[PDB]
Amino acid sequence: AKNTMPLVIAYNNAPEDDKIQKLFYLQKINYLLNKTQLNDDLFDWINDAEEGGWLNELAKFSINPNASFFLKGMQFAKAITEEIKNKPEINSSEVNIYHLMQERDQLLKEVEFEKCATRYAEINFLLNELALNDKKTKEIVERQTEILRLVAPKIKAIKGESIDNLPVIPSYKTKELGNHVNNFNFKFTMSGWEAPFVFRVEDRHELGKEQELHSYGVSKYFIEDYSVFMMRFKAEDGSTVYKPVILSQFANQNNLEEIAKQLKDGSPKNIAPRIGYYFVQLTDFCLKLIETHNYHPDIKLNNFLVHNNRVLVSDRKTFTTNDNPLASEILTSPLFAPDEFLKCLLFNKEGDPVGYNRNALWKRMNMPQFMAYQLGMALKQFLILTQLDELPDDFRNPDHSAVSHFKTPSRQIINLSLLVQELTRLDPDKRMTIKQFQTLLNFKNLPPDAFYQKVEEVFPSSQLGIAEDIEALNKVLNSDLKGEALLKQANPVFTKLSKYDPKETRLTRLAEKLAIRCF
Amino acid sequence: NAEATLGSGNLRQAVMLPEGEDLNEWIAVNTVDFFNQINMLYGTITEFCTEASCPVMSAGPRYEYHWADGTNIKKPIKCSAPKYIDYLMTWVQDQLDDETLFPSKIGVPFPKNFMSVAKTILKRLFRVYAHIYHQHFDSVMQLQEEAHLNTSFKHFIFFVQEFNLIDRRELAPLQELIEKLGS
Ligand SMILES: [Zn+2]
Repeated sequence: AKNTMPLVIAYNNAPEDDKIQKLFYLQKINYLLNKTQLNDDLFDWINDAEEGGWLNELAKFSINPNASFFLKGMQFAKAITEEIKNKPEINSSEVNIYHLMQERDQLLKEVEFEKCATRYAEINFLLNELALNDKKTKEIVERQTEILRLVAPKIKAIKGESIDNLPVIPSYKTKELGNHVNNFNFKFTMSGWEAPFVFRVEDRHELGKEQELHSYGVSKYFIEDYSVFMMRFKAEDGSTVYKPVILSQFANQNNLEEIAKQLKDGSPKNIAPRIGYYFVQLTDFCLKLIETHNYHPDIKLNNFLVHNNRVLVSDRKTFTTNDNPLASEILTSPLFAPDEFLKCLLFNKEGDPVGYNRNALWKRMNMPQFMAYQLGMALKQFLILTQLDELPDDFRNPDHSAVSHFKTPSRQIINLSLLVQELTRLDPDKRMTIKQFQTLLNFKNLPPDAFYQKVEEVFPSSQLGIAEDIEALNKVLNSDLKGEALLKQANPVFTKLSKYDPKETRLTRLAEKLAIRCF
Repeated sequence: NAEATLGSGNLRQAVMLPEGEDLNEWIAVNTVDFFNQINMLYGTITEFCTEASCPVMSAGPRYEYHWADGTNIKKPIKCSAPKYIDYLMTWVQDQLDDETLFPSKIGVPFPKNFMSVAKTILKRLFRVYAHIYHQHFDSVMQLQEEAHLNTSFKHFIFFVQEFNLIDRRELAPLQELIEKLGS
């Protein structure tokens, strides 16, 4: 849209003496370019290295235009405290770096210089104090600066690709075919560095959501990016489109789906402990994402990279800030989608989505309950793949639990399979939340009856509407009359459970604990 | 902050002996759990733990560890941390994969010496935590996994404390951190 003009005017009008004001307007412009879709002429402008150019003015402050969101912010912070004459009350171990980044960006997003100049310099001073005195922050800045220095010729070469030799990336939803090959995404090693690096081309026209996410703690689950810049590409149209090109390390253990398959051949006692180790990361990522008022509508195993045994996300294009979107406003995978989303689609022979129905015009998803369902289906896919070579055709059937594909199921598999059924109920308001799931993961070693009781304390069954049929099920089991004498008394309760429109798993499963005693 | 933890259920309750449960079974299932956790956590930093960085397996300059061989008769071995820890991981997994010691079937009882075998496992599991904290916490921070590491150690040391399975003198390399979490 090319809106940076009045900020360029204010920068030029700013006195040469006031270099905090100069840097404020450079960081304000940079924050807006990340939100703006490029046209051809704005591409030349952000790539102008001559005097008067945007690149040349950033070199005067030693700010690298191709740096990650984090390193570019700390480079702004270093330039700003060079100009500070009013030293704040410094206390390093009483400061959240993510909170300072969020407060800085809110200023750059919509605040004038006259109303925030002091706090803006103060915030950047604190950021720079961690860069110098905090071992963790200093090492991050040192590693990214050094890699950025080594890949500098590759960035120049990529940017210098011929206007008639740009790659053309066809789009496709399947991940079963592989990653498309272009000139930019070949692995490579560098001077003395051991891990191979790779560039990727994200399928978007701006990085507005990406900019906001990197100031939140949820970004710990992002593949560390070392360089970000926008690049010219060619579509099937033959017109010049613009996509971000990002540098990072190559993830050395593929994704979570392949991790689950590898366990099929290993020791069985390791399955449930390792599912715990991986899903403690997925659960923490989900809650931390939800805290930013952002949501992930395409949660599935092969969408999470594994690297040095760490679960990480790199495909963030599907994230939304809308906690109640229409089905047409989010992108997801049908095989793992909740039923309230599948009811907004029209299907063909054999059942492929082809469009939306009239439900899509008004029906809205609850994203936290949406994510809870998909996290449950991810757990069901992980469990089943340690036993089968491919997913069974009844995979979406909730009456077929993950444990029903185990020949020798342990108590932990029994307990995890129960959590799958708790997260994937039809009614979104009756699904176990991700928070309750987090609380229960630590009790997976309990005996199944004891673990069942733990779920009842976390998520009381009176909140499913089934409180009447529950007490009517324990009326007969608490009585000490067993044998065929109980079945006659336990018959009228077996009737009410056979009329339920979808089987409620808590009742179905406790009626089994009644039929065991009658027989 | 670097003493952070993750959300979870009450870990002190999570390690309590459930009612009517056999203590050996309770020790067995949680030992298998903790081994996999520390085995996964060590895999995150394995490229930073090398022959050059850790010539002597240790928990800092004062806590040098030697390896007591279970098959050969020889004075305990002074070796590197990468050699020691991958010695240890295959050894523990061999124990858990032995139906004689960790019976998974119903009709197979625990051996008379199961407790001693499990407490030797739990002692050596502790030494991988102590080596990671003392010598590789900078690599832990660079991968932003302080909270997961601390939470796993918290779960592990609460279970040890609950049933008193490691001697206090062996917990010495992390005494300051232990009393920090349990308060
Ligand atoms: Zn080491």
